[PDB]
Amino acid sequence: LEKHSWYHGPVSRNAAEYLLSSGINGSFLVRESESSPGQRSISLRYEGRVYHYRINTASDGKLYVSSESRFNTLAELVHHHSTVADGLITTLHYPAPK
Amino acid sequence: GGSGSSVSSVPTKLEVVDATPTSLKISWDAYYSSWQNVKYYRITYGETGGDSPVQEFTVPGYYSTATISGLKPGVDYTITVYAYDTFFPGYEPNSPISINYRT
Repeated sequence: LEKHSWYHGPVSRNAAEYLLSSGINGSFLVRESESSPGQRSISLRYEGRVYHYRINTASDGKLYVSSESRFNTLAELVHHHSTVADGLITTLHYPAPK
Repeated sequence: GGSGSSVSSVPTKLEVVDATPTSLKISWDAYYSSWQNVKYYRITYGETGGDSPVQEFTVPGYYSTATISGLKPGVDYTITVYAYDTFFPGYEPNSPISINYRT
């Protein structure tokens, strides 16, 4: 839910980039796609750039950004990629303010 | 107090660095500065011992202050800061810090 500090609901790529504009390395948010409803993305700041990653759902319903690492819930995915980058440009560190 | 010896109010580890009639800015710069790898803070505030709604918001772990706005002037609020060093589902930290204050 939008109860989580890292979850920002429907936010466009462009709006996500401006949200991270005053963040630092590891600043991130999870959002819903405005153009593909039902789809979720992670936007992550690293070295003066913003990296956008689609969150995939496998047929068993597990969530992942890296095929090797699949989780039951978005919160487990975030916790995991906060611990180890594991295919991301860097670890998820600071959720954009809410 | 007891027993011939002293009693003090519990002190706060929070500082109020800015105040207007409807808002307060709090700083934890001198406490979660020591406790580290903070990912984010959750700040909660409501009228002290009120029936009132308890409001909450979150800011990134590298922030040292947050503004609390939309307050009633001259009414006591209890403001509590929770530091989260992990996103593990269902984790809650051991020792939040708080302050009672009014504008």
